[PDB]
Amino acid sequence: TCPFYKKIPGTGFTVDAFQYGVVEGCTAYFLTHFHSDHYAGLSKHFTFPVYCSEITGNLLKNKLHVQEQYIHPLPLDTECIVNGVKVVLLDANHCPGAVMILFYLPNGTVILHTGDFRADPSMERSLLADQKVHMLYLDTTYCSPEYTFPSQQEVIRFAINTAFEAVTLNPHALVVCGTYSIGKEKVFLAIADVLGSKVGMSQEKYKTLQCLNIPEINSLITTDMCSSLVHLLPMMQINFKGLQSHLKKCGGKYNQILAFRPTGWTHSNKFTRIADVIPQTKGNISIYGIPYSEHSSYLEMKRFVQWLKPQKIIPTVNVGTWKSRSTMEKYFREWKLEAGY
Ligand code: NI
Repeated sequence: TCPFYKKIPGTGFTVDAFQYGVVEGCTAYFLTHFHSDHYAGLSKHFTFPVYCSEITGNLLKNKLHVQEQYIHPLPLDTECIVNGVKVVLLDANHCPGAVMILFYLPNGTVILHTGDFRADPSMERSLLADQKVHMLYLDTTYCSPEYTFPSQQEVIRFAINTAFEAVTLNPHALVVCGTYSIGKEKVFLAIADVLGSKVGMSQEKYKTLQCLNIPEINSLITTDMCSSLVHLLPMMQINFKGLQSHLKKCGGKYNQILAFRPTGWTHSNKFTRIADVIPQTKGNISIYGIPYSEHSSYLEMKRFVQWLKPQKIIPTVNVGTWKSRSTMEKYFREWKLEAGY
């Protein structure tokens, strides 16, 4: 049974609700982005209308085989009528194709569902500037002040400088980057660009990247591993055993690996600066964990909500424990008393 925080009141709509069977009353199923916890349940046998971005709809058709007649892609930043209700899709600053959804209810209530997002001051000049929001369905993944991490630009500067130094010292070093979902493509694209290389990968991952409308992608990626000195591997293989095994496969072309694991937050964030980050090393293998986040830090989240001034907040993450729920409710009240709404 579908939980209440996935239902939009006064509509026939649900958000990220595909694992509950046929939801009673639902006339349109929205999908905010192509991450498995959100699309869980979708397959080629799905026969209800799915509303989403163009990029999400490319992935639904090619990766999950959803039939075309049930995929309804909407352009961003554009007022659209769905089953009698005005909606707008906004860029969520998450992974490729990820959206927030503005719903203009027939009774005058306005609802924002963030999906998964990384709040940014640029959102204060989107179509959100133009009217009041009564209810906010909020990605609360990092809703606690211990969750700090650097800008995406600082993290990419660290990765590029680390990779270019290592490979210039040793032209026989291979760079490997972990992945297990879409998102975070800047990590491996920025490193391959500084090295003058395409990124090499499996046929399955190439297929996925080909759905993402990235400009000039054919110039940046390949399935020919031998021609590439940046390789992508499943995140589960980013360990000393998995990397040793991969180096064996490269036919004595390389004699060193430098590997990156883009994580979200880790408690090494509470002490160490990005500048001071060091790898784990065994022999000719070194592994860097880099804090590249596609979710809001605590401070970014607080700024967004204090700007928007919603009348009611419904969290969509960390909702399963009483302790998490009570923590989140306390911070919402602080924010509201501090700003005066
Ligand atoms: Ni996500």
